[PDB]
Amino acid sequence: KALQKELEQFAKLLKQKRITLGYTQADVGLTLGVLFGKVFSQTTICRFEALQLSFKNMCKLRPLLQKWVEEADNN
Amino acid sequence: AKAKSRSSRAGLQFPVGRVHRLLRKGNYAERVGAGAPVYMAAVLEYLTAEILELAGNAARDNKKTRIIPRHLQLAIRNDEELNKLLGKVTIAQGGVLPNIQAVLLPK
Amino acid sequence: AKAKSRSSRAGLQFPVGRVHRLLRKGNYAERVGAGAPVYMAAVLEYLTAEILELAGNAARDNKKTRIIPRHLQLAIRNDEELNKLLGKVTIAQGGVLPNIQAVLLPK
Amino acid sequence: RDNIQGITKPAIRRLARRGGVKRISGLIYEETRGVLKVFLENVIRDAVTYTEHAKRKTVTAMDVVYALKRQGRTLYGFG
Amino acid sequence: VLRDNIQGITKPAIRRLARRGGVKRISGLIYEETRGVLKVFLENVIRDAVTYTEHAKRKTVTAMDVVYALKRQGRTLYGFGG
Amino acid sequence: EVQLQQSGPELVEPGTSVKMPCKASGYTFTSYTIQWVKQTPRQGLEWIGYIYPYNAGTKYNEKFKGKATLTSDKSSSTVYMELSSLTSEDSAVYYCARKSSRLRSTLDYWGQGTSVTVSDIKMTQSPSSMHASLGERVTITCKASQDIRSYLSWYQQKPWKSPKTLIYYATSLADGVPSRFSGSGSGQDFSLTINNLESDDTATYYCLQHGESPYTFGSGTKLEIK
Amino acid sequence: EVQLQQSGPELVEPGTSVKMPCKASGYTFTSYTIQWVKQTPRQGLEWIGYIYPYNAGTKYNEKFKGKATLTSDKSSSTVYMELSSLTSEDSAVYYCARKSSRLRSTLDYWGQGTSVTVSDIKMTQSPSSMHASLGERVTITCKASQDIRSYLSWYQQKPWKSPKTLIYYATSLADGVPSRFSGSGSGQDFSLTINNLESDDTATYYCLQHGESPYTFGSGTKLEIK
Amino acid sequence: RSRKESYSIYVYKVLKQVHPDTGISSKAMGIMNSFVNDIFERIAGEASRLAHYNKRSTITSREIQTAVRLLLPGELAKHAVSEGTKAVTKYTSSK
Amino acid sequence: KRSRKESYSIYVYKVLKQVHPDTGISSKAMGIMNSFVNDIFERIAGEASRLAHYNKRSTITSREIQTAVRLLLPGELAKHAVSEGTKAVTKYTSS
Amino acid sequence: PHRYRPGTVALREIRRYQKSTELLIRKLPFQRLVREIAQDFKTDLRFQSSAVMALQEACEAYLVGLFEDTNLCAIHAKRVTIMPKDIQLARRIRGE
Amino acid sequence: PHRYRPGTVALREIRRYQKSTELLIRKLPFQRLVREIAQDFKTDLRFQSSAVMALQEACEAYLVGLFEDTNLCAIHAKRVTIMPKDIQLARRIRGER
DNA sequence: AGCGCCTCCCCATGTGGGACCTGGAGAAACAGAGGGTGGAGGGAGCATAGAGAGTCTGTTCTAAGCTGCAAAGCAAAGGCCTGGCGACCTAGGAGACCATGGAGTTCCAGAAAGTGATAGTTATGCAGAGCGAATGGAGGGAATCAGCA
DNA sequence: TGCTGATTCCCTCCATTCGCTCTGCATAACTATCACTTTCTGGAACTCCATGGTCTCCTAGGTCGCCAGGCCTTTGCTTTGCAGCTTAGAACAGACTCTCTATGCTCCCTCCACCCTCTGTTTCTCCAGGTCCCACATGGGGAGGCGCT
Repeated sequence: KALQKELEQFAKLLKQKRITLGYTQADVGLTLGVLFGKVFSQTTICRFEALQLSFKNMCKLRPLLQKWVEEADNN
Repeated sequence: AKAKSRSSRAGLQFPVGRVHRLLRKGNYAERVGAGAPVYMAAVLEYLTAEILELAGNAARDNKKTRIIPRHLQLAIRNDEELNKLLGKVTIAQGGVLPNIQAVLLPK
Repeated sequence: AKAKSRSSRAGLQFPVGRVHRLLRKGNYAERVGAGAPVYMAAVLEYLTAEILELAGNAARDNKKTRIIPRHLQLAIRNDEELNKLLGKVTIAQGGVLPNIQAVLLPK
Repeated sequence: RDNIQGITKPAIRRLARRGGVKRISGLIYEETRGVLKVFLENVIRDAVTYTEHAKRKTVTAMDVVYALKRQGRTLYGFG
Repeated sequence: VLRDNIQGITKPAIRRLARRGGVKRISGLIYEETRGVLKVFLENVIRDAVTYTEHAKRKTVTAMDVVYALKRQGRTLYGFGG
Repeated sequence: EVQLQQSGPELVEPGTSVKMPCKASGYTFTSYTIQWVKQTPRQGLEWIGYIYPYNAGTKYNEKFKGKATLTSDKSSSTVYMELSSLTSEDSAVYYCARKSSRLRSTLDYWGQGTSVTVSDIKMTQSPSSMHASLGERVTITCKASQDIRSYLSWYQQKPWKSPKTLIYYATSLADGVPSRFSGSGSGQDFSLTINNLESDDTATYYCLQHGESPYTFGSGTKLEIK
Repeated sequence: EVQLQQSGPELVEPGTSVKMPCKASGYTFTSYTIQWVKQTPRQGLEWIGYIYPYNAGTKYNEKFKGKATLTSDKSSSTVYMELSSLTSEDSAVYYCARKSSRLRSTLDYWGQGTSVTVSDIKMTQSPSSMHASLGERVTITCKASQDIRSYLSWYQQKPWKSPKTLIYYATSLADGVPSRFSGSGSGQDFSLTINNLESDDTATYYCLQHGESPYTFGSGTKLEIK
Repeated sequence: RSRKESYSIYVYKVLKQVHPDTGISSKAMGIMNSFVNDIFERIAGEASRLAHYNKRSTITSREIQTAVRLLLPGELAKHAVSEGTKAVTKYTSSK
Repeated sequence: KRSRKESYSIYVYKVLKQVHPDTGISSKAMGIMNSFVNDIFERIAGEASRLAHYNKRSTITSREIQTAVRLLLPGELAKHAVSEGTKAVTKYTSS
Repeated sequence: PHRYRPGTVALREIRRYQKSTELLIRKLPFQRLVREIAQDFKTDLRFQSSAVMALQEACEAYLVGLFEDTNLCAIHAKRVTIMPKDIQLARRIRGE
Repeated sequence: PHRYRPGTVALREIRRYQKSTELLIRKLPFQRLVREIAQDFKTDLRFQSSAVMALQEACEAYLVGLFEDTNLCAIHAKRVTIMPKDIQLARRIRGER
């Protein structure tokens, strides 16, 4: 259950950083393809940011945005 | 032995023999069980007597001696069971019931 | 002595002999001529072919390859004639035609 | 041959007064003429079919009674 | 001995039957009226089916008796025999 | 199944009006007329009138015309009875009874009756009161002043109870009535026969004609056993 | 009895839209589909689409989707066609044709044809044109690409006139057509046979399939007498 | 000519039995004949279907009683069943 | 040792494989088809029986079935059904 | 002069034509209509007088019943005037 | 949070239940209602499963068709809410009353 | 602005005058009744198994209850437009009458066509096996609604 | 006018079960064949009745004009039904038992069809009055514009 709270807090600060940076969720989905060759849609980013997808799907989509946060921090 | 009829045996006015002949030749079954025309004739006589009694009562309230099809229509439509039996039935020269909806009246 | 059943002699698939037997045992008439089951089997086969082909087309525009009663209801209710023939008929597991009145749509 | 105008305006007015109608719009009469034409065609087609089956050239009251009946509109008083 | 089973035809079931009928808005007094109408229809069809069953000297109501009852009341049903 | 619910007793001041409910259940309400019968210990039972809920058709007795008003409400399946200008001779028990529109049918099921207290053709019943043993035969005559086409019914009433329909159409047995009771006769002469007696049969027996427009009850026989 | 009234010739500048009516009389309007075809000198007859007034159900050709829209007015018994963005290759004769909802039935009755002037199963007909005397026998072949289960029709068209239905269901005669014309064949091979000719047989003959969803007409055979 | 039968004398006997002062017209007699023929056809067709359903080749008074219970409404059916049972009992008890 | 039931499920499948070679059918749809064929059979046969009874005839011929199809079925449906019946009777009385 | 307000003579006509039983369409235009309608099915056919009379009785009864349902539709739409939409609704619910 | 306007979910329910084919009433309450109604005609009766099933399809089809007629009566009165007067008018015109 | 006494038109009742329709009597004739035969259809017992109650259980999906609110329903005013009412002049319907010729019907022959009985062979129903079409699950994307700008 | 965010519904994939389709066996019913009967074409006269045309007289309809009242639109209030959420309860699916009743088999036996005579019931035809509709007079009642209050 602690992993769910950690995912919720992490999604919270990626939403805060994305609002701070001005990038849209579709911008994140488009830049995922640039970062990994894995382009995701608006709906996938919305589902992840709302924290109601599957746990396996959550863990699968997690490391891509872990790298995306570091990419958007400076690059 | 004087050849008394089946309607007088059953105490009816409607013909048992003619109803038996119409049931036999009317292509309803292979056999007719010979108590079936008695039952049929009794049911037809009862329905005729009920309709004719209500129509004669309507003619008497209409101060008429003779029954016209208006009296038959007034007898049939004023009874719930008779109107249910003859819902899809048009009576010629019978007219309709006097019925004006309550909104259409003045004041 | 041989072959050649009455359906194959008339170029049909519906049984002329079974339809003749059902006409004889159905208590419709005293006699049955031997052109009436042929005509009757042809009419039944045409109606079955029309309904089955329309239902197969309805199944084909459903990325399906098996006719369910929904496809039969879609075939029957989309036709003026067919609906008229089977207008007082309930089809089990057929549903209704998808339609919404135009005043219910938002604008 | 026209003859649908022979079902005049006061005839439809009388048929509506028997039905209990107090006020009648002006477009009722043409709709009623079309409705009566459709009903008459549906009854008369079956009556003519019953006549042609009997090898007759005359439409009798029996054919009209059978035609009416087949539509669930049984009429009493004509045999 | 069953009693008060017309209430088992719930309000969401009547709402679903209205949605299949194309109804957008439903008043609150619709449900009791629908229960009464469904009850009256059920006693008519069941009475004819029980008459057809008792003529056959059976204690079991079959689907064929229901089909004859529906055919008798002008509501012919396909797919259950006959 | 079939029941006719009626209200409690009324203590009414004279000159006012009183409403009477006849809430009905167990049957199709519109297909049966509701009749109203008044019962006093001095005139016996008197038929007042009837309402037909199918067309709201009224018919009243001539002596109750204007004094009584019948109404129907099909939504709550209720029949209302209005009495206006209450004369001191209105302290009576009022029953509402079901009766089909068929001429053969009679007042089969009755209500309990409301006791209101203010603060043609004549049936002749030959025995006013008779005594019978536990196994005797009882014969009651209902000689009619005019001719009726076998449209006569026989009713049994216990003390402080609603009347129970025994015989309809002068020979046919009612629903649930045992075959000990037997009606006979036609035209102007009628008879009711009790075959073997029980302790239940201590009651008052009436005969009602409904062959003509004013319905008339009989005088009634009091039958008590041991 | 059955008439399909239409409008006159419409001269139209490119870019705008054009409306064509098919006012129908003599039959129950809702029970028959109205189908629209177009005719050009370049490619002959081709089926555009249809509209069923019973449920207002449309079906268009794949090459005419967006180019042509179909609407119906049940009160005036009319069917309207909209063509939008008329390009240079749109000057054509546009026909509306009654056709029953039955699969066996065909375009039995046709409209007069509106001339619009702008400022898949392949049908193979072996004879493009032929000459005949006043009494010999003519045979026209309509070998098709795919399999159609006898859903072929034969039409005769006079110059500057609407096509006339001759054969439906690949063998049956149309209404009023004499027994000189005879259809034959099934599956993929079909043929039309004229027994003895007249002076009125100088016309263009077409074969149309309606077994598949896009209906395709024939290439057309010209028959000239003497 | 050709001797066409009707129910006019039978309906007139019933009318003079239930109303021995009241006459009837020709049109009302035609209505009554149509009524008797229509109800005969309905009851006989329902009894024919009842015999066909139960694999029976005869129509007895049980089929007619069940048909009368089917077509006729409640008290109408009850009194018609009573009349038919009384008539069949009287016919059996008296040859 | 129980007796066998009979239906049209074999012929309806043959007609289906004529009109649609690569298309199956469910058992419920076959029940709908059997009920449809039975209903249309009873309608046409009863109509033709009434036609023979109205004309004082004792036999049902193909003329009675043709007139019953004309009365029962609507326009183009009745036209094509008359076409099919006429073609089948012509084909049957030639061998 | 004297003049009745609208709706008074209409209610009088309703009472008068509901009290009587005679046919409301003249016989000759209905006979001509019946003959022309039957011309499309038969080219030269005769008609019994009873046949036309039965047709007239059935058509007038059908029109009176449809006008009853039309009046019910008009009252349900909070009106006292019947419109063609009321006829169309009544024939739609009846299944015609 | 997020909420849908009234009539939006009610239109998607129309689009959902008109394309589906199965029964809309629960099976066991309808079976209990059928047995309760039939016990007033003959005691100790025993229906088959297909008899109750046929009764359910018949009743649901009748109720759905009456709801279309009720909706037409409601739209004729310039409304979108069906009312008991619409049911009464539809049953009156249909001949059920 | 509010009822009410005159005016007026319409309906309901009474009293003859006949004209039409119903009621009642006589003669064919045909169909219902009587009686004797013979073959069933349909009753009574008797048994077995399919089947329909009846109960337990675990679940999870659906119903029930509450809340905020928005939009649909209802009432009131106002206007205009469209039916109702009355007058009048005329065309068409209603009723009666005659001619007629084309149609519906009864009469008799007989010839094609339907029925009835038998054998048996073929078509069809019932039971069993095996793939395929069709559900469910899981994502994934396109479409659409709703609130902020 | 967006548009960005959030739900929701349609597209694919992949095992996974359930059911449809094919095959084999028995048995019942369909057909070929012959003898018999009997229904109905097919002329044919023969009456009859529906059409067509004439004629006259009313009277119902078509047209027009005037007005009121009813229907439609707008605006405002309110109220109630909807969308959504939380909790629990009962429907459902499976898994048994347990009787019970529906169905088939056999015996036989009562009764219904069939046929031949016969007579008496019913239907067709024709008189005779009684029921009733029309014409006219009288009176009550309901509707509706004007006076005094």
